[PDB]
Amino acid sequence: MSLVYMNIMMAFTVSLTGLLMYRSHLMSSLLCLEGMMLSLFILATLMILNSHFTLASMMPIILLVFAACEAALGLSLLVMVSNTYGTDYVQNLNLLQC
Amino acid sequence: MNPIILIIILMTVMLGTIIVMISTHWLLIWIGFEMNMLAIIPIMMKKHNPRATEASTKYFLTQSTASMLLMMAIIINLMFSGQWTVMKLFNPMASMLMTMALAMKLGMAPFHFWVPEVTQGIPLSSGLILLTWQKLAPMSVLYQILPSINLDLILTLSILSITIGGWGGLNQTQLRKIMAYSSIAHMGWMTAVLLYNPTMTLLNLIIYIIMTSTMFTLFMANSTTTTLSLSHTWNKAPIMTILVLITLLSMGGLPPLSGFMPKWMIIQEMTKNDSIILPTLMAITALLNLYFYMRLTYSTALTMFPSTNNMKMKWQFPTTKRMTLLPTMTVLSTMLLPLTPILSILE
Amino acid sequence: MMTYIVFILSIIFVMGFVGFSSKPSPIYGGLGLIVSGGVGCGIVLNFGGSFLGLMVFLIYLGGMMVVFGYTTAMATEQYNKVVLGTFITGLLMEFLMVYYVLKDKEVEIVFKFNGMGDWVIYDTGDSGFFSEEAMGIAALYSYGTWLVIVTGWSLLIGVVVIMEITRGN
Amino acid sequence: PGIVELPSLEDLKVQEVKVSSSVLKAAAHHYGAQCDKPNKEFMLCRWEEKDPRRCLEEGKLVNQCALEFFRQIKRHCAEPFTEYWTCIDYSGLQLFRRCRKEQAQFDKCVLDKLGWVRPDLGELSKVTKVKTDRPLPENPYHSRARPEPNPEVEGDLKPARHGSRLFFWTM
Amino acid sequence: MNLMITLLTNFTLATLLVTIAFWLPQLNVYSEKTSPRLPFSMKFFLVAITFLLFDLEIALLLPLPWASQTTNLNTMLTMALLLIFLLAVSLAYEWTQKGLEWTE
Amino acid sequence: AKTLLHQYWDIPEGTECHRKTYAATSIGGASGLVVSAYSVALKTPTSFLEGVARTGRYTFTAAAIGAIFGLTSCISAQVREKPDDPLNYLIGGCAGGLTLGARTRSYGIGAAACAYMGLTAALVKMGQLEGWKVFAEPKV
Amino acid sequence: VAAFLKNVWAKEPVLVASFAIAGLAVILPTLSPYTKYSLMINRATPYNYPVPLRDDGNMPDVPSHPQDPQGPSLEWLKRL
Amino acid sequence: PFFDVQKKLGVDLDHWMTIQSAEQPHRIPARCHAFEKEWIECAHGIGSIRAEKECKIEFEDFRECLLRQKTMKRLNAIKRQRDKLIKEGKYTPPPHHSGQEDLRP
Amino acid sequence: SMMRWNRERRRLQIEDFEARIALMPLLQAEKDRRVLQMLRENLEEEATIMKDVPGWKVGESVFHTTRWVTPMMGELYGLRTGEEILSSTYGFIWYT
Ligand SMILES: CCCCCCCCCCCCCCCCCC(=O)OC[C@H](COP(=O)([O-])OC[C@H](O)COP(=O)([O-])OC[C@H](COC(=O)CCCCCCCCCCCCCCCCC)OC(=O)CCCCCCCCCCCCCCCCC)OC(=O)CCCCCCCCCCCCCCCCC
Ligand SMILES: CCCCCCCCCCCCCCCCCC(=O)OC[C@H](COP(=O)(O)OCCN)OC(=O)CCCCCCCCCCCCCCCCC
Repeated sequence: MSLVYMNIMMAFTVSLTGLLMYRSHLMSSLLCLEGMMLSLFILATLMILNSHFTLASMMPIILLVFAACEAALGLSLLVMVSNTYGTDYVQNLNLLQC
Repeated sequence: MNPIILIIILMTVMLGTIIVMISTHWLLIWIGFEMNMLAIIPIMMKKHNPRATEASTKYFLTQSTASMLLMMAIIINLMFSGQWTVMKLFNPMASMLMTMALAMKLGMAPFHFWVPEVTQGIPLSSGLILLTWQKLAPMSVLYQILPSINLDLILTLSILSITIGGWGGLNQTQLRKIMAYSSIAHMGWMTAVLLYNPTMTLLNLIIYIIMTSTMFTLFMANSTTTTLSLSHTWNKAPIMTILVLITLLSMGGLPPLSGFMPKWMIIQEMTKNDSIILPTLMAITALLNLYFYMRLTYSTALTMFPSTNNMKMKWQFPTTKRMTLLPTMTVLSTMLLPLTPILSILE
Repeated sequence: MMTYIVFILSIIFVMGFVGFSSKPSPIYGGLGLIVSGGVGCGIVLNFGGSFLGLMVFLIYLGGMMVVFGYTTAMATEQYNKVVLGTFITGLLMEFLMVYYVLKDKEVEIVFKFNGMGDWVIYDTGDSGFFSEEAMGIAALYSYGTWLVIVTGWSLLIGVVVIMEITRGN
Repeated sequence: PGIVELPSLEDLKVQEVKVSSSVLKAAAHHYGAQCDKPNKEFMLCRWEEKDPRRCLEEGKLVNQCALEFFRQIKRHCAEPFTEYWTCIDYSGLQLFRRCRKEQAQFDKCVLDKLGWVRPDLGELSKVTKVKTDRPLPENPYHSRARPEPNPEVEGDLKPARHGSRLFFWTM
Repeated sequence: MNLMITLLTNFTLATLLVTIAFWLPQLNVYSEKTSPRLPFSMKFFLVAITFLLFDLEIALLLPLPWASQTTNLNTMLTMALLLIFLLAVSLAYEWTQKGLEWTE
Repeated sequence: AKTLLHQYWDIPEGTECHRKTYAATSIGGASGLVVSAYSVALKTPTSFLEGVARTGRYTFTAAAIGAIFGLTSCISAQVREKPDDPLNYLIGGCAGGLTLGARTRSYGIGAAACAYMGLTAALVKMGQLEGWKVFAEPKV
Repeated sequence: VAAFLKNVWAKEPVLVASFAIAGLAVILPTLSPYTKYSLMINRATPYNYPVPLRDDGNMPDVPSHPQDPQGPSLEWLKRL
Repeated sequence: PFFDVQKKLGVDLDHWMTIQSAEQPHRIPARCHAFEKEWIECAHGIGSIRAEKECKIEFEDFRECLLRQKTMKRLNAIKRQRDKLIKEGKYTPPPHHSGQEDLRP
Repeated sequence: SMMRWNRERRRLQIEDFEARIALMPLLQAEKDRRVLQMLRENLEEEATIMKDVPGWKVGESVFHTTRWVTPMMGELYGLRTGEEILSSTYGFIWYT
């Protein structure tokens, strides 16, 4: 198929493996999650413009709106975590081992 | 929380699950999962303690990762099929991604690693919603995509779920972690029979929802979250120890109780398809589940652990808690095995 | 060279994702996602998605990454071997992919991909006095009634949800 | 699969309308009024055959009728037409509203010398009917034989023989 | 193409003026001047999230000048007034539960 | 790692000993790499050297189990001249069990691994004989 | 109801103007005589090509030429 | 649990965005409208098991319309043979493939 | 004022659209002969190029149907120079 689809899929896998490998922060995890959303947006848009399927032109906007509301919800969870522990470090979220 | 806002948020959870159930378009499936997650986050943060914020954060991360993999599977479906119908998937990579995403949304092993943490972190009512109502939408999608699910993948996920949910509860004393590992093992039972007969999947789902709803309602009616706090139930309300006894002996798959019905019908539909080793290992691994259930019954009903002196004040007060459908859910979770061919209503 | 412009922007897109996914800090991670959103917007604009690329710049980069940098400023102090090593690992893997698909005009990472530029797959017609993508987005109100109902309800519920869970009571 | 069957280069040679888009836009309404019938035969052949290789003679009749249209303009009303399309050609969006006096000159000379009436608002957008002599295309999508459907259910629904037949449940 | 030339020209002029503003006052070698978490507000985050969600509702509202050209005007007018009504209901709920307070 | 099992099982029993030994060694080494990857996944080692030490230790342990399993089974199939016989894989399974007891530095773990892994390898041989399906394709 | 309306117009005139303008926007297109002409102009805007019909022999309402009398007309739009 | 409420109540909630051959705004066809219509009218009602084997040809034509893999492979072959013949000096491009021929209309 | 002027602008838009309607048959005939010219040129050059390749059918359609498929951008402008390629394939997008 098209060559750009390989690159957008590989960008999704890069932000996947970044989201699937935490370093220290939770904000870096949310940035990798929204990079995954960005690659979904681009790849869906290239398919829909590529096929001239008219009605699905409203699909990437709905993807954007729902996952940005999801991003706001995750930022609110991050705010509550950082207010509890002082930092957004994921190693402070460890009380559920016992 | 405001009771009006609580009712509107619970209707939004139910509405997201219904939007996954009824819709024919993949974007509406993804919208239904987004609505479900977005509305169930405040139910987990009802009490506003740091364990609920931790549990809601871990739940958010896992369900968000699953929702992004789900939309990636939908996008590769639009690549290789040019359409959006919720049916079989037209690519094995999209099938693998969607099976992983739905296994993460269920919390099946090896993506099980959020379920006991999030279940312990949140209250018993929100844990009841998480372990019963949230299993409806991904099993609906798995019911809808079963002509394209890879068999080796779903059976690997199922046996890994059953074994890990068996060995998980053997080390536990907290009741919510026990119910969560029970959930992992029972979702393994449900998806092991999916590509053979999904009517038995729906049967196992309904019987498991009834039994888990019974156990969480008993835990809310006794306000017990540990094994050792559940132990004092014989000195407070002795009928509750009988009910947790019959319900835990049901959930282990012991005849003549109706928790034997799902796994027996699953073995009955897997031996038809010339699989003998796999339901044998499933049935033998269910003894671990039954072992920590028997641990709970020894601690609660079959023996009498020592109580304290302040129990004498609680002798003077009745249960004012709304034990909603607890006799109904108790009778359905134990005495339903003579009505076993009622499973044809799920065909 | 100029016929490969969407491919060049997609390679810049992957390089930016390898950049912020290495995660040096959420500050520079946000900057890398901003640069990546800009070049992916360029990718969208070069197929004819003018409204959707301006939706990138106006909604994604315009509100959401603003809220991410706003929260990064407010919930993190003001600013390695592993970061730069994983960065050069991702850069070498992506340039080896580029080298393979430019020397063979064919590659198979997971699926098979053509090595020519993606100008080949375009249509040879016109859309008249309208844009097809603009009229499909205008169809959100006439044809997309239920989609508007569930999206507006999810946003209303989202306002309710954030006001409940950030209250702390 | 099959070799695609293209027409030759001699099947595609026709005397072109080598005028600009503002020239075509200036006499567009008189072109729609006067060159109605072969244009509509062509667009009906084009939406029914769904193949431009089945439409070459109709396109050649379109080109011949357009050439005769502009030759009939050029012999009688060349200078008001040139005055009109130059003023149409000046504008970037090529507005009709900017050039109403040159339009009045051109329409006046055309009605006086050629008898052509410029159509009213609404007329060129009408769905007309076309009398063709070619047969209707029996399968323009070249659709092959459809698969036969699964057999439907029939008969009165009798009870289940000896109940559920589930191991020992006699009902 | 002309847009890309214009963007590169604007970026080049901006970068050239930044280079002048940092390097031209480094010509005149001056003296060597040797002499010698943050507090969190919830209201800043709530105004940022309220902006984000209202901007998403704006993202729904932006194709209205194109939506007015439709043939299904009863449905289009209904869903247009319904989206602006849900934006107003979000604003009213943001009002009454003390969300717009001390940054009103 | 499916083609590893393909290039293991297709070879007749008691014919080519070094190739079967290396095929089972590769199967064991791949499974040990999987166990090592999950062990360094869920549990963080104290450094890089301790992590690659645990990785190499588990990988060589499972590779030695696979090597001595395939070697003992092929030598037993040669000295007994019964190629489609589960006692050969029973002796191979007990040899792999004694190997695991040697690697884990304990005798009772070796005896239990002898018994259970020998019965497991016998069951795998009988599944190869009668065609037993663990991931059975849906037919009804 | 008029004392409260004067009270809220004295206290909060911005919100009174807001709810009044929004109320007119809700209820007024159902009462306007020109709401019909919005539909009639939007459906009579020719974005596509008017693909003609094969003349079978009995279509008296479909014209054969644009300047024929029968067919849909836009005299109402020229006049209003 | 596909509770088909849209067919029970007779509402069109999401059937319209489902396929490319549905009713589009201003009658815009997709790039593979005919192929998708042929595959859908092939596979309608016969079930998915019979559609995997009895509608293979329409589905392969429709997938090759969507992704254009055989088309781009054939164009790669023609262009690679062309560049190889320019490399060998056995071919020269015609004036209608060099930009010196004053295009048709 | 906006009522009178937008009604007049809708009338002018309908006039412009009818000019487009009246011109579309000539432009459609030109477009048909355009794409058939370019495909016949590509076919004759495929015949004069693909002779050294063993087992090459010139003009073999990759679709099993014998229906006319709309020509792709690479099918028309694949053998032509990159200037005409860019002028056809990004010319409208890059136009100002
Ligand atoms: C004109 C209009 C008026 C006409 C009037 C006509 C009727 C006049 C009499 C009025 C009363 C009618 C009562 C029902 C009809 C007779 C049903 C019957 O006996 O079926 C024989 C049935 C099969 O034997 P059969 O010789 O082949 O059939 C003779 C007839 O053809 C049986 O007919 P069939 O072939 O059509 O039977 C169909 C099928 C035949 O059965 C089968 O195909 C076999 C499968 C049956 C279920 C097996 C499940 C096994 C696993 C779970 C075990 C659970 C634990 C066992 C009990 C623990 C303690 C509670 O039945 C079932 O599958 C139904 C499920 C079992 C319920 C049986 C009816 C109970 C009604 C009273 C309930 C009171 C509580 C009883 C205890 C609860 C457990 C039953 O026997 C059993 O299944 C044995 C279990 C006990 C049955 C209950 C006996 C009914 C009377 C009990 C009075 C004493 C209650 C003491 C207090 C409560 C307990 C502490
Ligand atoms: C049905 C029509 C469409 C309705 C939906 C669309 C509305 C569009 C405008 C968007 C408005 C969004 C925000 C609305 C919030 C309302 C709640 C509110 O503000 O209550 C508080 C306010 C008193 O303000 P306070 O708390 O003191 O704040 C300090 C500021 N000095 O309380 C008040 O001042 C009382 C406010 C309510 C009374 C206003 C009445 C206006 C009546 C005008 C004539 C009738 C209009 C037709 C509609 C019927 C209205 C009942």
